[PDB]
Amino acid sequence: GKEKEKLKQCFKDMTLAAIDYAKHKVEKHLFKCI
Repeated sequence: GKEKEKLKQCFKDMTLAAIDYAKHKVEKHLFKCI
């Protein structure tokens, strides 16, 4: 689905950069609004 990793959680632009960090690093601590 869309939320492959943390994606759907709030991804506006962060999908590109911050999701690359959320999936692999820990940038998931930034977003969960959606």
